[PDB]
Amino acid sequence: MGPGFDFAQAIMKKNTVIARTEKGEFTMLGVYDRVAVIPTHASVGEIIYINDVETRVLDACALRDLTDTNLEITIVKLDRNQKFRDIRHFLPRCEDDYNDAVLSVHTSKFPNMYIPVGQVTNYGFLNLGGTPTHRILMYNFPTRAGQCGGVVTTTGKVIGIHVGGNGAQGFAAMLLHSYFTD
Repeated sequence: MGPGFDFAQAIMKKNTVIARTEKGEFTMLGVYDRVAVIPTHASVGEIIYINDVETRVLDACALRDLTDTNLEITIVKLDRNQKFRDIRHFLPRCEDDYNDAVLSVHTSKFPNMYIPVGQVTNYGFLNLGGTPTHRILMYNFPTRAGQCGGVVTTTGKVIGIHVGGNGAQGFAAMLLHSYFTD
């Protein structure tokens, strides 16, 4: 509808796949080469389905901060025959608050879904499903099951992936440039 949705669509159309684990279908953001991210509660194993094709997992790393606190981001390297467009230059370098973000989801349940979520707070600590979690972004939208893995963008920036909600608010794990240096 406007330039926020423009940037979100440009990321969805080239940098997402549908990931299926034994815990469900997730929006999965591809970052560069064969490297993608997904919520850690997806419980990635040795094999994953990528757009319904059986795919070997070459590496999976559940990130934690240097306090040994959950970040709810798993970095996955896929045995895929095709690279993702490199989008690492759209990742923030530091923790921050944002205005006027969009949450974008693409699954079998919710194809081509875009939600203007508005202002994003650097929330910090969250007890997420009973797990102490850091680097949480919060937005005041009543987000639902089906949305986990959804991408949170502003114009020019890819800032997080949706990891939960409480019925009134939604919560994303931050993406930082420093997670994807090689």
